[PDB]
Amino acid sequence: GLFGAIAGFIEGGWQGMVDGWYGYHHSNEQGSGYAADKESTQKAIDGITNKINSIIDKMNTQFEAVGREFNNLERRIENLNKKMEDGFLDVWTYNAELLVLMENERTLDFHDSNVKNLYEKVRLQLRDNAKELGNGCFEFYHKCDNECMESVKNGTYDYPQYSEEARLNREEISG
Amino acid sequence: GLFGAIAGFIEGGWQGMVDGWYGYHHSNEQGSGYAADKESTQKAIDGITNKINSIIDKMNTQFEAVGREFNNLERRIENLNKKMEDGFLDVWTYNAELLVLMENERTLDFHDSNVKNLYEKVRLQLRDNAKELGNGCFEFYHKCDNECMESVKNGTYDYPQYSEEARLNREEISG
Amino acid sequence: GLFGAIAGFIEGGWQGMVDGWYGYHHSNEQGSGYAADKESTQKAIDGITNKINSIIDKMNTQFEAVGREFNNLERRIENLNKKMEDGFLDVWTYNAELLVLMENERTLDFHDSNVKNLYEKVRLQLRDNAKELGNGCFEFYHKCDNECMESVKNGTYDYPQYSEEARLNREEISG
Amino acid sequence: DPGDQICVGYHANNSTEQVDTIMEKNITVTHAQDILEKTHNGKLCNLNGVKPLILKDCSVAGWLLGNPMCDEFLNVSEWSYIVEKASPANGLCYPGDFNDYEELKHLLSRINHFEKIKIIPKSYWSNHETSGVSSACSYLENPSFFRNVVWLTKKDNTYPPIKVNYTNANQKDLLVLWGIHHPNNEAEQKMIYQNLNTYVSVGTSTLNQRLVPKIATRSKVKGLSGRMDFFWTILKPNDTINFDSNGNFIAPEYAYKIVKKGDSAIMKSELEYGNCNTKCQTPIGAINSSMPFHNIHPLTIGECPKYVKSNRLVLATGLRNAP
Amino acid sequence: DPGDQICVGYHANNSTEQVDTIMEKNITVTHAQDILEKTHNGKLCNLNGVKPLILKDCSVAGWLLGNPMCDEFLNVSEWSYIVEKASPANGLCYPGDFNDYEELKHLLSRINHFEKIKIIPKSYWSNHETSGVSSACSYLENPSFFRNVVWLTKKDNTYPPIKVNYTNANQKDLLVLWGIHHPNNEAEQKMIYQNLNTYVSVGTSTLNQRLVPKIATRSKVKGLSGRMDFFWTILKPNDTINFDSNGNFIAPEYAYKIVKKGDSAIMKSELEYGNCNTKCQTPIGAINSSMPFHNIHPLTIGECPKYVKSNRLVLATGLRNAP
Amino acid sequence: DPGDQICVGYHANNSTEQVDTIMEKNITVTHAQDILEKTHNGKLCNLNGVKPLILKDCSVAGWLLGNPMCDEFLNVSEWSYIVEKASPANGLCYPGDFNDYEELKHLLSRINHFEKIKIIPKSYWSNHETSGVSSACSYLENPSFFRNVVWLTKKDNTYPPIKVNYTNANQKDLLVLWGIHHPNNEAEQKMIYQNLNTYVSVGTSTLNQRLVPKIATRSKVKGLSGRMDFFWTILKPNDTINFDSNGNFIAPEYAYKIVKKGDSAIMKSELEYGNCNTKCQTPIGAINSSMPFHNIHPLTIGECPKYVKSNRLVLATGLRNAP
Ligand SMILES: *[C@@H]1O[C@H](CO)[C@@H](O)[C@H](O)[C@H]1NC(C)=O
Ligand SMILES: *[C@@H]1O[C@H](CO)[C@@H](O)[C@H](O)[C@H]1NC(C)=O
Ligand SMILES: *[C@@H]1O[C@H](CO)[C@@H](O)[C@H](O)[C@H]1NC(C)=O
Ligand SMILES: *[C@@H]1O[C@H](CO)[C@@H](O)[C@H](O)[C@H]1NC(C)=O
Ligand SMILES: *[C@@H]1O[C@H](CO)[C@@H](O)[C@H](O)[C@H]1NC(C)=O
Ligand SMILES: *[C@@H]1O[C@H](CO)[C@@H](O)[C@H](O)[C@H]1NC(C)=O
Ligand SMILES: *[C@@H]1O[C@H](CO)[C@@H](O)[C@H](O)[C@H]1NC(C)=O
Ligand SMILES: *[C@@H]1O[C@H](CO)[C@@H](O)[C@H](O)[C@H]1NC(C)=O
Ligand SMILES: *[C@@H]1O[C@H](CO)[C@@H](O)[C@H](O)[C@H]1NC(C)=O
Repeated sequence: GLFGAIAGFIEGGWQGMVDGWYGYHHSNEQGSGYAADKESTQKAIDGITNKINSIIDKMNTQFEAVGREFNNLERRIENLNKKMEDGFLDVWTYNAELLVLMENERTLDFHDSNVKNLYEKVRLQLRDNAKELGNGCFEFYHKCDNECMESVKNGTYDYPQYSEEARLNREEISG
Repeated sequence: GLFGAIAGFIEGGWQGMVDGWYGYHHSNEQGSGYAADKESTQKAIDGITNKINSIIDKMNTQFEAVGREFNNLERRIENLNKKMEDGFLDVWTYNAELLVLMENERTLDFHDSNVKNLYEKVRLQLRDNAKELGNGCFEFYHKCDNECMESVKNGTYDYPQYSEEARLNREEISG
Repeated sequence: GLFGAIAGFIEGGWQGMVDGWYGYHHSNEQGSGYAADKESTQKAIDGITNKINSIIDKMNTQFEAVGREFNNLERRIENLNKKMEDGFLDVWTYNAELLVLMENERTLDFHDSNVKNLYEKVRLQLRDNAKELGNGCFEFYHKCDNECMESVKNGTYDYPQYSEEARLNREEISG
Repeated sequence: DPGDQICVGYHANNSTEQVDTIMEKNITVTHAQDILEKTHNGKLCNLNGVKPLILKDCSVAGWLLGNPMCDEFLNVSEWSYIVEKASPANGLCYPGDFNDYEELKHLLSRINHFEKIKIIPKSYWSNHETSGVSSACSYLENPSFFRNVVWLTKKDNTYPPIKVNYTNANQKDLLVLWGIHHPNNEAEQKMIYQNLNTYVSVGTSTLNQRLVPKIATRSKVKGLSGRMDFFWTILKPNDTINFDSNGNFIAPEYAYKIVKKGDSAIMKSELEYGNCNTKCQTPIGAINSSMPFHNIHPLTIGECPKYVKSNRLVLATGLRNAP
Repeated sequence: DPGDQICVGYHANNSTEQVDTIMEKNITVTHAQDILEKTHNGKLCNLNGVKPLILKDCSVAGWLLGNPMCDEFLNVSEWSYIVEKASPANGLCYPGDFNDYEELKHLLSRINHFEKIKIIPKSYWSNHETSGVSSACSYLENPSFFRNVVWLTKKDNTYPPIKVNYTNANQKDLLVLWGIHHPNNEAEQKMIYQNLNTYVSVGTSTLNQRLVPKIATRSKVKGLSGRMDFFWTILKPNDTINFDSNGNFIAPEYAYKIVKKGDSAIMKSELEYGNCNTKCQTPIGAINSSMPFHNIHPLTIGECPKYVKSNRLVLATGLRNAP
Repeated sequence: DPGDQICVGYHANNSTEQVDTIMEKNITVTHAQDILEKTHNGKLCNLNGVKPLILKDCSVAGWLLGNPMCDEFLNVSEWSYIVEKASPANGLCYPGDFNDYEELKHLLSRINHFEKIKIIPKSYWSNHETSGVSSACSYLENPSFFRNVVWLTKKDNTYPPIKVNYTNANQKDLLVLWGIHHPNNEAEQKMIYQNLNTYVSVGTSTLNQRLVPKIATRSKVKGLSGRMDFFWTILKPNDTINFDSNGNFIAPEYAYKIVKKGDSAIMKSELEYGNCNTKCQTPIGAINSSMPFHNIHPLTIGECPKYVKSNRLVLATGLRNAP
């Protein structure tokens, strides 16, 4: 991992999630649930998709071979012709094999960056109102539930609304 | 964003800043001000500039076409000649279009990494003497002003000099 | 640095470490010691090594020149032959010089990502039981020593075993 | 005591799909897209609407000149492409050379519609014999000759000077072929043509050719020691071809109207006709694919993917799938 | 209560500039650099100091041999490059072929300074007529001939064997041209040259040529049925060219001293002279640019950027500019 | 009060090694691997087991035809590659041309084992002289001739028509060479060959050649004004070559059996033999390397790295080494 997220501090992935590539798993007083982020998973579909089409488009024009005949006193030009055609075929074989290798790697790290960007988005909202266990998960100091969930997600998260409750629960452990 | 900074947790940029690419905006008891970092913005000029010149230099030697004539019983070599010249032109058109695409992307993410590297540099200094609001901004627990500003910036930041004052203001909210 | 670690917040490296690329330096009540991580340094050897071999393999088949002779009324084909051979030589010279430049950069940033991924792995374990000084180093609130060291490293780190002791030392400074 | 939780995580499945990277091979992944086409129908199909010309055991020369072992092709008209064997057995039945043969074949790969027309009927040759014939160009074990060109020999015991022309009154380029015969000695020369020192002349608005037989002792080919050299030109609309000869002239009877030019190819293949249809043909099989790349053969015709030499090309689309 | 603040942020402006990426197109940006040059002056200019040779309606052959429709070019000396039309109308005024023409044109693209010199004056031909002439090579509706080569015909009623040489007493390679005439029949042959079976021989230290007229009946071109074939060689310093002939010889009068070799080109263009200056010329216009790339035409001469087929090439320099 | 600590850091050393990047040059690094080979032994070595053929001051033609200045090479048999100078001085000692010379040289670069064999002994020529000789092909200041072909001249005062054949009773392709002489005038013609209007004919199963001497006045080369033209063919197993001539025939005596085909090359180099061994040879020196790339010369033979034009290629392996 180039970003430490996937197979880093969120070791293992979720067979449970099916709706998409990146998402959440909550746990409240109501119950459980895997939930796939949509806004992030979609911009990763739009990206990877534009990638495949541009890989293909930059390959739509490249060298095409055509059969030629040469007689037995034209060995020199014949060979020149063989070299030229093998030459371009080797050049475009290098070009495609390398493009795929280079973008394959960028694709994986792109995912790793998307996971870390989602985690950080949650973390930067909650702040002191919860604890980072270091496993891709936060323990809420205050109480969160099946509409407090849909608040961190869509970014619509009124922090002062829960700010005070958490502060006492937090310091209760100390004193 | 590959680094979550630009259009991530520092959503929106500053029309106000003009002196450079990356900088600050303070707010003290004196007043306000946008201030562009110089040391970071310059090493991003030196970088992007060395990029353009090396893109150009690796292109200074490439295939050049020259007109040839062939008579009407030389259709085979004529065609070989047409293929060879279209071939190299297509190869260098692929090469330049792809180089630009690949480096364009690296250039944008380079900026995103520069912004996050600046933010983190500030954060790692201040530590507990201030609060990260999660917007690319820090609320000072203690009091900072128009020379306490020029201390976090140039890295010359005497932490113990303000260490104690903040600790009380911080705990005053709890108890 | 694309990742802010190397020559970022861990300014300067260690002449002391010899066993490997990435590691630690502890300081307990017993004594001192540089210690190289093995699991991370090895997966960086396996990576960089697979890189060199694949750079070489994608180059194992490319254009080879062969001498041809042409008489004095064959200047046209002679020139076509000169152009074709210079053409491929220039193409593979571009290809190798650019591959090296592009991967060289990725190699350096790969290291920078490996250092930051190691730091974060330690940080995410310790949490509140220690303090991040912002220099690539943690000050232990509780007491750690020559077997508490080999616990953070191999990931085998019983957090509750030291959890309580630190909490008092931490709050002793405040109250 | 433990309370509420929110996790951040990422998709996983039961995929064995693998992709490659510069720093690590065989990385297992959730989703991947293969982009290399690796299969063909092993058949020679029509190309869109149009049937190829499949020359079987004939060569282009055997076809155009009308080798008796090729009467099947006496009347081809429209083809999408041409298939010829590596080493076809029926070509120049009478031994010799076809001048500028490869240039002609190349021309031929830009043409897909021939209309054979009679240019000079045998009835014209009132004072020469038209029945020159040979065992090397035999049909059913009795001696014959090229169906398209005619071997003139002396009538009675005289071979009068020939002087015939043809004007291209069409709006299509015309392919005309002719030839000359090289005898083995002066006796043989006199026995066939009476006249002893001969020439063949051919003129158009651009061609100005003079040929002369070359006596010499040669090794036998198909039992024969004589030789025949063939030539071709393109006669443009409203131009006139002129032949003069006093012996050894192998005259044209039929010529070929070029009615349609298009893209085409002469492919080398041992395969037969497959009675099938495609949009993309290679010498070893047709391709039916939306892949952007293929690796089956570099010589293709039609709307095709790009040939690469790779045995494998697959892009990662999804993410690292942990065990 | 709220206190002091420090923000971390990034530049923005009012830029509509866009750049492209593999994963996303048309990304709006603060700063970008265009690197593709897309404009030319549509003119054929001088190249640095030097004026091109613009052949107008003449071909290289018409120029070198001295077609009467080309007297304008009788005396060119120094050029930067050559411009010729796609299909120039004034070439070989008398119909026929120019042997190894493309090889000569290729040679010619390495040369930029000719000095025409008189090699064999008409005054030499005391026992032959020099006034061979024709309507196809006419000037003002009265029959003329190539200004640079001379049509020898019989004087009185005899054509004595010709045997003249020229020694290259210069230090510069010499381009000499000559030709032979193909009559339509023996009467015509006798009427022009008296002698009936003729040859032209040409020898240097490396050339050993023997030519012979070829009678044949040909279609008319410019009303004419006869033909003239032309040849050229490079005579090196201190070598001697030797011509022998007993008829049909089209002799050289002028030859061309190669005084300077340099890079040059023969460009195909319908344009006229533009009376302007440049450092980089294409067949459709000159280029004035510091861009590293251009996309106007692949055939250029001078100090030029690199040709690519792209319609757009712009590097991001700045960062993503949010709305 | 301060307590326990754990640091996270990274390796460093005393390395001056530098590598390059697109955004920054000359970046100092801890570990780097050079991959460009930049040295050669400046010698022409054997290639694996096998000694090259080093032609010294002879050309391929001089060797094959047996120029007296080349007796050293009369008997070469097996070579790994061929070295020839840019401008060898000993080639065609008698002036003239070698027909299709470059095609022959190209053939020759696919061959590495010749066995010279006597095809027609001088003893055969009982009614012709075999002692045609010249000062231009002299040995020790007394006139000689090519060791491998024979200059037939009239015996007594008659030159009878020649008619000899050779059948290829081997299982190896056979290289045969022959030639014709161009005299300066009819007197000279009669003095050497008696017969005045001559021809050389050569026929195989595929070749049908007729040559005729060409009189002409030519400039002197090596004092001589006459010329000799040489020709070659490949005679296949079980085929027969047939020569007829009534004068000017330069007959084959020896011919070359092709016993082994392999990869080989004709390299241009002024160097001498180096008495050394290698697996990879260039015209300026051998290469001993495991590097994947080299930059010494593009024309190599053997198991070699890849040629690039770069003066430097080094991959970063380690990390940025801070001062
Ligand atoms: C990668 O997987 C393929 C398919 O199983 C296998 O043939 C190959 O050996 C693997 N790579 C390595 C390095 O073993
Ligand atoms: C063709 O030949 C006939 C006589 O054989 C002649 O009258 C006629 O004019 C010729 N046609 C042309 C176009 O020369
Ligand atoms: C080509 O493949 C498609 C499947 O994508 C199939 O439906 C079609 O019938 C195939 N064409 C032929 C000619 O077999
Ligand atoms: C990108 O912008 C250009 C210029 O306005 C436009 O022509 C093109 O359609 C845009 N791209 C897409 C995918 O619409
Ligand atoms: C040129 O010809 C003259 C006589 O026509 C002759 O005397 C002279 O030697 C010749 N020059 C050469 C170089 O042969
Ligand atoms: C080329 O462009 C420059 C502007 O960069 C201009 O000053 C100069 O006059 C131009 N040259 C010509 C010949 O017009
Ligand atoms: C990089 O180092 C080399 C070797 O010392 C030196 O020649 C070159 O000038 C350096 N690069 C620059 C930009 O100075
Ligand atoms: C070779 O020549 C002899 C007589 O010179 C003849 O008898 C023999 O048949 C010839 N060989 C061939 C293969 O023609
Ligand atoms: C080639 O180099 C190796 C060192 O890697 C050396 O041992 C060997 O002797 C060299 N070969 C020759 C022929 O000098």
